[PDB]
Amino acid sequence: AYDRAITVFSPDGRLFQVEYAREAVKKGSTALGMKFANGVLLISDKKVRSRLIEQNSIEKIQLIDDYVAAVTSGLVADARVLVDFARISAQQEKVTYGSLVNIENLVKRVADQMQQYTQYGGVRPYGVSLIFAGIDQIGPRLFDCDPAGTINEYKATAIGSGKDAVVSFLEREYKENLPEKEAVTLGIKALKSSLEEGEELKAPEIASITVGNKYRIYDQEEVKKFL
Amino acid sequence: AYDRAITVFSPDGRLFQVEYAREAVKKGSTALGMKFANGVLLISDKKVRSRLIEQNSIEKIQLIDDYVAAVTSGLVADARVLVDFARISAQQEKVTYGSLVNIENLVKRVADQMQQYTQYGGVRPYGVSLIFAGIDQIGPRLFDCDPAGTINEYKATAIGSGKDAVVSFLEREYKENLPEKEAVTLGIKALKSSLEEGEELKAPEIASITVGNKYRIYDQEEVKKFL
Amino acid sequence: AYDRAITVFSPDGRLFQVEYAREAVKKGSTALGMKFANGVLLISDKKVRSRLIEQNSIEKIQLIDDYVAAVTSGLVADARVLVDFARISAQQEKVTYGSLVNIENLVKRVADQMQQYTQYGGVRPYGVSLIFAGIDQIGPRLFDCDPAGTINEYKATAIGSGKDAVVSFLEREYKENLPEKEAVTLGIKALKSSLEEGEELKAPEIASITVGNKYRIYDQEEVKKFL
Amino acid sequence: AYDRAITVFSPDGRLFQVEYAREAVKKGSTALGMKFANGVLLISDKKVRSRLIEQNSIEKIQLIDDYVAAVTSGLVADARVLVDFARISAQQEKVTYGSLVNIENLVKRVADQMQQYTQYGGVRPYGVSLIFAGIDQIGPRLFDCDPAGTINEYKATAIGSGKDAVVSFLEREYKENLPEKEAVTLGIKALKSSLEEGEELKAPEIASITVGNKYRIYDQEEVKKFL
Amino acid sequence: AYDRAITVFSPDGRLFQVEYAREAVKKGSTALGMKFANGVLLISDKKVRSRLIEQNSIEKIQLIDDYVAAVTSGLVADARVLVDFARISAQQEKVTYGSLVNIENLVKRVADQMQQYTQYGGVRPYGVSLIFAGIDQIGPRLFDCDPAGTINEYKATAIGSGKDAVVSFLEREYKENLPEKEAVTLGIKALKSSLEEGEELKAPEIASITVGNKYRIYDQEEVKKFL
Amino acid sequence: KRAALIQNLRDSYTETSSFAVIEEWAAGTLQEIEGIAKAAAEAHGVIRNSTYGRAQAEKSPEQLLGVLQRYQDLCHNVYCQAETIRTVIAIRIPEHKEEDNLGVAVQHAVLKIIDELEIKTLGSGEKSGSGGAPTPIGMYALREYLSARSTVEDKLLGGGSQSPSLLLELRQIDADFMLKVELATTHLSTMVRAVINAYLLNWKKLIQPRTGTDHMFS
Amino acid sequence: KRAALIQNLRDSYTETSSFAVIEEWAAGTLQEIEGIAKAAAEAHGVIRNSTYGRAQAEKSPEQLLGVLQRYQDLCHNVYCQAETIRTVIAIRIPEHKEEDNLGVAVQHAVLKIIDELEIKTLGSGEKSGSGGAPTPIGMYALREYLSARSTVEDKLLGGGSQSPSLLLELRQIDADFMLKVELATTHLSTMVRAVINAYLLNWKKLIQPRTGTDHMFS
Amino acid sequence: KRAALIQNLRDSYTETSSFAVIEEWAAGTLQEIEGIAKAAAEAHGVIRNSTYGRAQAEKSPEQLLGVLQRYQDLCHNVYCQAETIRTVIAIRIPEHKEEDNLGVAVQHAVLKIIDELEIKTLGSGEKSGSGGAPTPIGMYALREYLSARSTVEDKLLGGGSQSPSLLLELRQIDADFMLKVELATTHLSTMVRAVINAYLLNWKKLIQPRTGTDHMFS
Amino acid sequence: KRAALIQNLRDSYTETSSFAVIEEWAAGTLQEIEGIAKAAAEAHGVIRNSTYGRAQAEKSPEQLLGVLQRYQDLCHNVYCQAETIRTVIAIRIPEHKEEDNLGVAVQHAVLKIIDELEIKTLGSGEKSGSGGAPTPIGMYALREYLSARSTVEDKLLGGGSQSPSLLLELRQIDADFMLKVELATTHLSTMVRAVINAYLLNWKKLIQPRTGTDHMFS
Repeated sequence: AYDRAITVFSPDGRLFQVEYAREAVKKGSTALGMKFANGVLLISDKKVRSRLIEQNSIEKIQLIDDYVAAVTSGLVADARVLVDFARISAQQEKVTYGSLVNIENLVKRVADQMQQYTQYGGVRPYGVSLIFAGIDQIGPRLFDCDPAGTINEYKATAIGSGKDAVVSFLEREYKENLPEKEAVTLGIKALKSSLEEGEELKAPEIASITVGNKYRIYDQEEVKKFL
Repeated sequence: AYDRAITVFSPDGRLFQVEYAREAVKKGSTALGMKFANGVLLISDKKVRSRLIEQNSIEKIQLIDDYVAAVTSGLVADARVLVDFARISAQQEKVTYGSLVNIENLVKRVADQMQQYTQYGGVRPYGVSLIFAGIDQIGPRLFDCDPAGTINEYKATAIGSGKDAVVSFLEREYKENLPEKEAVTLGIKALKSSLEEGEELKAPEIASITVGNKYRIYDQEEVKKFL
Repeated sequence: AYDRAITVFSPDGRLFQVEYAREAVKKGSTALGMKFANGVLLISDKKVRSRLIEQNSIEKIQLIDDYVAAVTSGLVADARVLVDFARISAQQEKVTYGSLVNIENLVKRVADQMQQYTQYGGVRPYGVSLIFAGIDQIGPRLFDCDPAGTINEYKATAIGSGKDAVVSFLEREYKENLPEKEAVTLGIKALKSSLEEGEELKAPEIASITVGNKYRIYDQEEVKKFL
Repeated sequence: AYDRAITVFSPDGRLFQVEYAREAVKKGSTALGMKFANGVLLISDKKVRSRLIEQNSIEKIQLIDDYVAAVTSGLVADARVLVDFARISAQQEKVTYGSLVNIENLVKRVADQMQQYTQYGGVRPYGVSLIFAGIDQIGPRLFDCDPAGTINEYKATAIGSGKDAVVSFLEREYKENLPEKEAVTLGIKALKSSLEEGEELKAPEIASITVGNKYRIYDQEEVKKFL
Repeated sequence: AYDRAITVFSPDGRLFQVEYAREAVKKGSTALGMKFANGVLLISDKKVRSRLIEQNSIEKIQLIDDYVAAVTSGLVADARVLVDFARISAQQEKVTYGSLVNIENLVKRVADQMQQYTQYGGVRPYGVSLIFAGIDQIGPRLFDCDPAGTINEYKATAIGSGKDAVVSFLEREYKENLPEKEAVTLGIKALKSSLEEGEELKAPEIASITVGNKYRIYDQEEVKKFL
Repeated sequence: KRAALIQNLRDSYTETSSFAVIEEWAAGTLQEIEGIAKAAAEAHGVIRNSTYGRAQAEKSPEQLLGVLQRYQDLCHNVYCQAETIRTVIAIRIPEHKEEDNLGVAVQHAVLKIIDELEIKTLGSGEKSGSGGAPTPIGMYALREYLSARSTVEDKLLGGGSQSPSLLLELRQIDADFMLKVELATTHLSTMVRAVINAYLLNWKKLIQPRTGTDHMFS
Repeated sequence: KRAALIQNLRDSYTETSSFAVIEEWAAGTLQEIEGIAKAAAEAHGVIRNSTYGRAQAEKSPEQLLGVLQRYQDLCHNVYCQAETIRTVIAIRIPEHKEEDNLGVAVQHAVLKIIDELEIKTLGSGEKSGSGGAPTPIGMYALREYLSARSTVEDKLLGGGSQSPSLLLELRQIDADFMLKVELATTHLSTMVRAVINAYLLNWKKLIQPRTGTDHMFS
Repeated sequence: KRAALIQNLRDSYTETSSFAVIEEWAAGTLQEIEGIAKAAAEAHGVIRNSTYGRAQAEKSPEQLLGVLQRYQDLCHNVYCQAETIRTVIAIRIPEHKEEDNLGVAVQHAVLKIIDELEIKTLGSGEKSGSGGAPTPIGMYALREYLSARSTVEDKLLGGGSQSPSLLLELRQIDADFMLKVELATTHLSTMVRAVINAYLLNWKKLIQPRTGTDHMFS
Repeated sequence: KRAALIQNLRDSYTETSSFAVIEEWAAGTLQEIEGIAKAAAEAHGVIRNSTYGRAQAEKSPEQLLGVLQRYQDLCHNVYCQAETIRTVIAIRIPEHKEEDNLGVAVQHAVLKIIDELEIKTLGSGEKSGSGGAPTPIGMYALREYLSARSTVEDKLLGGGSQSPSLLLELRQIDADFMLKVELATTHLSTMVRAVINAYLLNWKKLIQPRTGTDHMFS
């Protein structure tokens, strides 16, 4: 009915095509991000499809530069095209202005690219949500972006399948300005609260930055110390 | 029938696709604007989705420049694309003419951008209404703009879900040339008259401008003094 | 329903058109690739349609240069257009940068070409999967790419009809850093484990490279020594 | 269903539109080609629609230059457009490189032209198969090309209605490196094995080349000597 | 079904839209052309719709230059656009090469124009067949061209409604190298053999050329001498 | 051999058989229907001016038996000749394809109204359908007459019944079945002329449903 | 093993069984139908020139019993051979897909008219459908004859009834069921020739509904 | 726990139960149907060469009772095993979505012809539908035999009736219900082979109607 | 207040009532159906090896009355619990819109097969539809037994009738209604397992047919 084209509003004024692209997000792995004292971190679960897969390869935390990073959920091909568009857009802003002063406009350029395909006929939306995390001259920023293009800046969030559960746990347990170790411990407990018990958390990815430093990926052993 | 394309009139000559885009406006938060003695103000409710949201972030009152401001309702991604188009258009008029003499043509350029997509196939309309408020060389101006592109200049209005109620209370209570404190008090009472009682008004956004001055966002405490 | 256009998401956020293009891959011949000690190899079955066919002609292992090679499965016309696009893209990177330092972006350019046609209306996807194998300045790389555009780097894989068998046998039997003769013997045993017994393996193609060397196609007798 | 557009895969990953264009090939006259000792030949049946038709006119063997030739089957208007595109492409390669060193890329350019219309919406495929035969610097080449764009190089083949029969007889009777008279005798016997007996073979066209020579059409009497 | 778009093959690989355009040809007036000794002629019937029509006006034989002429059948508006395209194409070949050496490529340019519209979506075919007749440096040429774009060179033919009858009589009665008077007498008898008796042949148009001469329209009295 | 079998079928019932049937329908059959209608009108005029007693339940009127038997023989000839046309059409339904169904749709459109002539008009079945019997009387008019007459004659003869409306129902059964012959002959004339028109307009596609040269294929 | 079971089914009823059935229908069956029609016409000519009394309700005419029993055996043979063709087609309906249904549509189109031959023409069911019985008489003609005859014979014999229209209804039942044999043999000839035509045109897709090489897949 | 309940259902009736039913149908059931058909043919040959008097209305032939009871037990076994296949399919109809309905359409297509085997062929209902009963005889053949026989035996015994066509209708009821057993066994063979074919071609989608990895989702 | 009324309805029949019904069906009801089937099989084995005279028309067998009354109580419990599930679903059909009808289509798809369980399987209506009664026996099996038995007992007792096929029809009515209990319990098992499967797969959309945040609207 009002259903099979991106350019058709419903009689209540909804785009069901966009919300179906939002339903595409819920099939991905759970990732979270949170602000802490002078910094911000990202944590991400992974589907380990088999034992023949490379571990040290396609990773759910992706760097956008040395001062913006991002995680994705949804269609992985769309998500990779998005992360590469974000990298090219960040480098264009660096050529134009010498530096990236606000992460928010990098998020805005990615989100306007996503909004542009919820409007013109002959394209489909992007079935991906993203979380951006980094340091800019305002401070630590943390965003999400969705198939509609809606931008939200948070203290903490998740995306993916277990998103609600993780959000609910943070809806009881998150405090500002934690030290980095306590913040990661809270994040790992949050990610465990989204699993269905019996099923146990294999080694996730964690990235973090503090103000005045560069990027920092936890290797697997440092992650094992919190499991 | 006459129903699923933007380029098709009804037998009564209606565009149901446009009015369906107008139904998207009614699911947004209520905002209002009103003129007072040498000035104009905007007040806006907010959905506070959770306690994990940032307060000091994406805000329903957006500045278009140091002499034009705007509130939106409807599809939030479309609304952000619209506010950014309005900002770029205002800065283009400032390049061309050195100043913004009439807010009305900024509103007209935004509304022609909105009207252009109620006509051409393969695009959908913008499911957003906007209220513009500011000072120009004519005086205090106050507008709304809708998914059809229709422009209206008012003394006072609302947009959003409680719009009718907020209009009807102003249809009993609005007077010209109030002092600013009385005008904001009338606006807060108007916004309270749209709620369903039991439900209480959490801290809303209020902006205001007077002739010869720039903008002035109330911080939260100055808002608390009127609740 | 949600079914006959590339630009339409399902209510679960799936593109059935893309997964139908993925069903085209399963009708092709089985090919595999695996990393070994300082090197990487490709093995491929062939349909021998008749005895009137040329043997020494259109071959399932194709060179992309002297330092990237590839196998395909699916629609053979699309696959040949893809291998030629990969060759032109490799030569463009060699003009721009003097050398190919990472195979991954050659794979990324091919995969972005494949992703671009899962999005725009009026085109169909490419019903082909590819495996890329080679040496770059990081080491031996081994990839697959699919009609969606999804890139994965592996130790070992298959594509084609017997893929699920050949993966599963490798899911029991693959070890890192084998000598080359043992790795090819493991691959031939893997390819035999996908046949339906009674049916026997005629002469397959095998290519391989070690670090610091160029390309090396086995002729048919050197293949016969392992059958 | 999955049936009336070129840009729609089936749930098994098939393009029925392309295979219907392949069904268009089977309504044409049978033609064959085969390699022999230092050379290659083409033989083609003809529908003689009436006695008022010109014999010495539109012919099923067409020259692409003095060192590539071709036969077609299918829609005759598409086939003429294809042979003219092949001639223009051959002359472009001769301008660029001074000579045609491999026939295979002339076939590849024609086949990429044919593949391009199995993909973009708003065009139909070409309902023609072609056989190319000639001498290049590799040796005698012999190809076929089909509505999908699939290229195959052969010792011997047919296209057209009796194709299967002409293949099967060659699947019993073809030998490499025959002298030219024996190769043509085998071809005429192959073409007779596709007729339905009672019906007799009127005068067919035969072309051939040996290495180091140019092109050579049999006139009708030299053909009569083999009937 | 496979029926209402030019870009859709049938399951048997037919374009019904093209053959439907070929059915438009059968509603036109019968015209014929034939070669004779050192020359070629055209004869054409006409619908005389009323007595108020101008005789000496829009005529079924049209000159393409002083050394190519043509008759049409089918949709008359399409036919006039075709004859004007043929005239412009002949004059372009005369600008480029100084003369028209082969009529066949003028016919090929017209037929490629007609074939181009049996392929791209959003256009219909040309519902017209044409016969070209003239002298070039090869000799007397005589062609027909159809909505598919198929070109045939003949000794003699018809187009139009009575085409089959006029072919069948020529299938009994045509001989090469007749003198011009006998050839026109045979043509008039052929055109009379397509009428349904009782209905009688009013004054038709006849054009003719011999080698080394220019064009020659029979006036009406010289035509009356053969009725 | 298969083409030999198809050729034996199509040489058995050519187009000339069906066209001879159409010549018989245009010339003699409509005059026969009009004559049966006039005999029915005369018999109904005889019945209308009559007053019945017990003695009319003691014998069956042979005039009405002659009219009904004549109409029965008419409907038999019409059904057999309509089946001849139906067979001539039906043995030329070509290879079933999902295309090229202009002439096939012509053949089904003619077979549908020949079915309407046989089923809905002649009433030549065991039971009528859920649409009913829109014909006023069927193929087996005379058995309906004798059955519905025999029930009332059994009620009148038996001491016999004393209801006068039963005696008037006797006269009314006689008049009503002649009236049914009138209405059924009129509707049968309409259906026969419709079938003649459809055949004489569509026989070129009825015989050759799929023509067409592969001009484009060589 | 599953393919062994499918192979045993398809080797049980090959194409040659159905084509032998088509050879039997083209050669002998239509001549048998015409002979039954001529016997029915001769019996109806005997009945038409007869006047019945009480004594014709005392015995059943064995000529009509022979005609009806002959037609019953005919319809039995036709139904069993039609079921043979139906089984040959039905054991080759391929894997159910939402595509590639040209030959599957051919198979359903042939099975639909074989269903029309069995159900609507032979009348081989317990009860007729809501569309009715468009055949004039069914598979069980002779039981209908004996039942509808026995009711009238019970009414005539009993003191017997005095209605003369009952006595004429006796003659009319005899004539009408011979008439039903005539009409049913004509319609059965039409249906049999239609089935022969459809099989001999469509058997290539009836046996192989899905062919086609994966030329493009390697 | 809900998944425990679904697992108990699907472990109750696995695929091996239905495939064992298909093995029983391919091996023994068709031979049993052919044996019942031969017994019916022999009994009908006994009835065809017989002339009945009053004494045949005094006893019921136990041969026909044995044939009908054997066919009744056959149809009971076929209906119960068809319901076993129907349950094996029906407890795997997945979550109802407006997409991904290839295997769901396969399951409904197989359940439709199993419904045709049960309803239209075995006649296992109280009343037949508006399409009628296209089976020649139903699940309850022997009750139909005894009822339609007992009415005629009551009319013959009573002074008994003097209609000879009633006495011939006795013989005709006997012959016709053996004929119904012949026709019904033939059509049941056709339906059983059709169900065996459809199951052995489609069981992979009957058991797993929705497969498919979220390759693209991570 | 309107939302108070809707809340009172939805708090009356929560999801736990229907899921308790599903627990009762998976655990006890199927075992009860199997027990009724075994009692029917034992009673049918008793009837099969018996020869009846006049004395069996003088008393009604209380074993068959017990089996039929047990099956009647079973069908009553199944119908009431199916109506409980139907009410739990039907009081959550949301506001009727021309959109967002995924869960609404799930609810109608589950209510359709609960209607099939009630109507087509339990036979709980006054009259069966035009599709017939595809159940072998209905809700009111025991009244059908007593009526069809009482007609034959009236014909046998009366001087009683002398038809032996009437006496065998007595035995056949007894055996056939036990056979109907067997077939109806089998089909009821199939329908109950289908309903259990559909509920346990679709209950999340049955309870909440329309979810979804206005994320985009603020």
